[PDB]
Amino acid sequence: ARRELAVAYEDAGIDLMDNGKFAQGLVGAEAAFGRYEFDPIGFSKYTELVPWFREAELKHGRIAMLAWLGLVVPDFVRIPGEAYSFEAVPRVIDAHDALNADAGPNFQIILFISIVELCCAKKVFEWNSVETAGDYNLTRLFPEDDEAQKQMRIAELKNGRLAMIAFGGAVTQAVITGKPFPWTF
Amino acid sequence: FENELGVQAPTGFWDPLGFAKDGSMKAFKRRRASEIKHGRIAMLATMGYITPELTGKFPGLLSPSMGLKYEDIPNGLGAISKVPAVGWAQILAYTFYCEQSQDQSEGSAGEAGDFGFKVLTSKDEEGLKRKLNSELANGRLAMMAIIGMFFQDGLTGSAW
Amino acid sequence: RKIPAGPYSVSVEPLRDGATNEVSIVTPPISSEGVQEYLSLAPVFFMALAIFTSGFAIEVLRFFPDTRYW
Amino acid sequence: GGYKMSKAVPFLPMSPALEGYVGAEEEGFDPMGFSLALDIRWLREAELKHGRICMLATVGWIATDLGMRLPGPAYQVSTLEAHDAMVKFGPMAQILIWLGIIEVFSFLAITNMMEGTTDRQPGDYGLRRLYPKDEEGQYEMQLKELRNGRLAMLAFSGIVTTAVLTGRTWPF
Amino acid sequence: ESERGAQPPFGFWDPLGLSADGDVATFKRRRASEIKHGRIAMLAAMGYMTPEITGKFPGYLSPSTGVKYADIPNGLAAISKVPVVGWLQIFAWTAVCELWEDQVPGTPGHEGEFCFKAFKVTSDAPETRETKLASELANGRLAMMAIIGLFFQDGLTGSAY
Ligand code: CLA
Ligand SMILES: CC(=O)O[C@H]1CC(C)(C)C(=C=C/C(C)=C/C=C/C(C)=C/C=C/C=C(C)/C=C/C=C(C)/C=C/[C@@]23O[C@]2(C)C[C@@H](O)CC3(C)C)[C@](C)(O)C1
Ligand code: KC1
Ligand code: KC1
Ligand SMILES: CC1=C(C#C/C(C)=C/C=C/C(C)=C/C=C/C=C(C)/C=C/C=C(C)/C=C/[C@@]23O[C@]2(C)C[C@@H](O)CC3(C)C)C(C)(C)C[C@H](O)C1
Repeated sequence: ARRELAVAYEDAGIDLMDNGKFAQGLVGAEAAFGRYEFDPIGFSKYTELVPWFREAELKHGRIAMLAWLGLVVPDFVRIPGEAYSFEAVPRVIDAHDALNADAGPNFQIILFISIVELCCAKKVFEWNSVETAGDYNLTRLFPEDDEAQKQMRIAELKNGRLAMIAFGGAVTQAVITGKPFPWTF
Repeated sequence: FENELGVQAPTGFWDPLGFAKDGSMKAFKRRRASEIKHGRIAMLATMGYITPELTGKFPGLLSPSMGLKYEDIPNGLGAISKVPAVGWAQILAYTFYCEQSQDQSEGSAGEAGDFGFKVLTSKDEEGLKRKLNSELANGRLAMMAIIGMFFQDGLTGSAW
Repeated sequence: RKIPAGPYSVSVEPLRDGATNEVSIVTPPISSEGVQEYLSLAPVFFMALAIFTSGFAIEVLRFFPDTRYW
Repeated sequence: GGYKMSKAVPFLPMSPALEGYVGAEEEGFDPMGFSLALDIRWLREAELKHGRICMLATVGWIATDLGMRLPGPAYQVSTLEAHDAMVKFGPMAQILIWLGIIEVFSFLAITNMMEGTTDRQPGDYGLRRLYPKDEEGQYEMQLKELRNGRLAMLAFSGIVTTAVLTGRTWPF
Repeated sequence: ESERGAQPPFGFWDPLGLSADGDVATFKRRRASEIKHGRIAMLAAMGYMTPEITGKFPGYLSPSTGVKYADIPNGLAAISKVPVVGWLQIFAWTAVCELWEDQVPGTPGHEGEFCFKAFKVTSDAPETRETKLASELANGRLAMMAIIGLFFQDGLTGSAY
């Protein structure tokens, strides 16, 4: 029951009531043994911004997944071009402070991210509910039924959280070590 | 879930995993569209890999300014970096048009390989069942072959 | 207008239901007749007259420096 | 069921200010919702003025960098320094004066369409000429104008940026 | 539509490639296109034969720049040497000829009916009208093939003839 976004937006806005569930019935607790309704601090008690929290978590997990993949892969293969060669930028963490500025690439990526995020800012502020959350209508290969949708949502959430933590210890493991994909000493 | 093409004498339903869970009408729609299009691309790429050797490579210029006589560039890896980027752009633009002239979303004729090309039809004698099973099986073989020659090229360094 | 908002407000009433796809143009609803009336004010009209006179004197002084033709 | 979505941005409902306009029934691309905060008539006027200006500017750059030059010794300057040599020469101020007259009358058009003194459509100035009589033909022609204008806006932006970066003619 | 047009050789309705399956709008569009093409071809072939038969290149095309009527080669070499705004003004006169009145479907311009009126077939005789327009169409087609062949001859040989 994905509730196609056109009819899903009918219940958008900042919901003022409380569903009585965990964080507004969001998929994601869904642990191995039972449900890990984590929320120790209590941000989910702030029920009206629970969809905001889900949107933030999904965006962070997606950016993470991409970033972990994008500091794992370049340590093996680089983009054709002298500025990206293994000799011009010896390490992947150097790639940030290697192009920047007037070299072009990183500034272009920042510019396009800014454009695509400004264009999708109307999705976060307004047109954001419990069900929509991170739904940017890129479903396509989103399986039908209902439990399959829950399984794919929890897969996305677990992979995103795992990638956030992994990227954290990865940029950390590379600054203190300066090594390829296995960032052990 | 068997009758809509893809079934032939060597094996009717070959899927240990992937579609293992069965059902999933939309999932099979997208998977069948992917299989058909992948088979078409693999057929074209295999033919473009055999033509430079079975047939004389194009004696023209490809890039008249840069003199790309079609023989200096190889067949396989490297030719991606050898064909000019301003020509790869037009190749990808033809791909872009052929994948955006008609729809390809769920419920559309696009997720069937139906893009209004026809030509190699039959007389509508329901032997188009045979022709479309040929589509699927021939594309499966062509894709096994296309990645096989991909590897062959990469591991041997050059075309073979 | 139960929510206290100032006079001449382009703000929609903040007491709305679930997110509304509505058009709320934030630009002043000015009027061409009103703008012409405002530019005809005694302060505006007479300051414009003073600016025109001063600039005319400036140009006369520039193209005819000093009183050479006295 | 409701909330007609943007065919361009499929996760944002189409702005109701876009209804009845040329580019809404097929694209409806207003993700930032400018039409929700700004008058859509003014936005369409700005878009069409920009598109026409850029469509003239693109071919002007093409001509100037292809050797198409007026018969004058002062006119033998490259496109990069064209809008310094012509500024000092005078014709830039002359074009400014005439375009200022045209834009004053465009201002009159805008400040008469908003008060209802005319049934003028945003981009309309009365030039029918190559204008279909059938309404569908009119809509398709307006869509062609808009798409060409947007394409030439982007094209001229790229042309000027690349020419300033790498001084070349146009194919680069 | 087999009874429309000219068909001077008679019994020569030629869809060949089955171009017109039957649609009045598309046929009228192509008829306007063909009549305009024929007029252009006849005018161009005249402006191509005239510089050779009667040379008659008196004076400078550009008194300021120095472009002389007698220095522009006849044929395709003309579009590098006819002055810049000279070509601009030729284009502008074509624009005047095509934009003075309406050529949109539903108007006389879509049928080729223009404001020239330099033959004035005298409506009391609406039979020489068909002859005049049929001759115009056939001559336009003949000069069409002629002018494209002349351009190809210019390209291949290196000069006009
Ligand atoms: C892009 C690849 C692709 C895709 C999407 C499909 C899709 C499909 N095939 Mg199929 N097939 C393919 C390639 C593919 N095929 C090839 C190459 C062969 C030749 C062996 C076959 C042979 C075949 C038979 C004999 C049958 C199907 C059937 C089906 C349908 C049901 C099974 C299913 O949903 O699987 C979903 C798709 C997949 C599980 C493929 C995903 C790829 C997996 C996950 C990894 C594969 C890795 C590969 C082996 C190694 C590549 C090298 C790598 C190491 C770099 C479905 C439409 C059945 C059918 O028609 O039903 C009526 C059927 O009976 N296929
Ligand atoms: C000198 C030297 O030797 O170096 C050589 C090395 C070598 C290897 C020989 C070379 C070669 C040959 C090549 C290029 C061989 C081809 C490699 C390919 C095609 C890689 C793409 C894989 C894409 C996949 C698996 C997509 C998979 C997508 C999947 C599985 C989708 C999976 C889904 O989960 C998703 C996403 C949603 C689910 O709901 C449904 C399912 C379908 C399960 C080189 C590169 O030339 C150079
Ligand atoms: C009728 C329209 C048309 C024209 C008129 C045209 C003309 C030129 N094409 Mg082109 N083309 C298509 C259409 C047209 N091409 C299509 C549908 C495809 C299939 C996708 C295609 C493929 C390629 C490729 C692969 C290359 C290519 C190029 C050139 C080139 C060289 C100029 C130069 O080198 O100076 C010129 C003049 C080569 C390149 O270098 O482009 C700069 C290059 O490699 N084209
Ligand atoms: C009554 C209005 C009128 C005037 C007053 C006028 C005047 C000049 N015309 Mg023009 N003209 C038309 C109208 C007028 N022309 C018309 C209806 C056409 C038919 C398309 C036409 C055609 C051409 C061509 C083909 C050329 C041309 C040019 C010049 C020129 C030289 C300037 C200079 O030498 O500085 C001057 C003074 C020649 C050129 O030299 O431009 C640099 C050039 O090649 N004209
Ligand atoms: C979709 C649509 C249309 C469309 C479209 C199209 C074609 C849209 C395309 C838009 C497009 C093409 C937008 C450009 C982006 C390029 C950017 C931002 C460049 C970045 C470049 C940057 C930031 C520069 C980087 C560097 O300079 C630095 C920083 C210093 C130098 O040392 C190094 C370099 C040079 C690298 C129609 C058909 C027109 C209308 C229709 O209705 C709707």
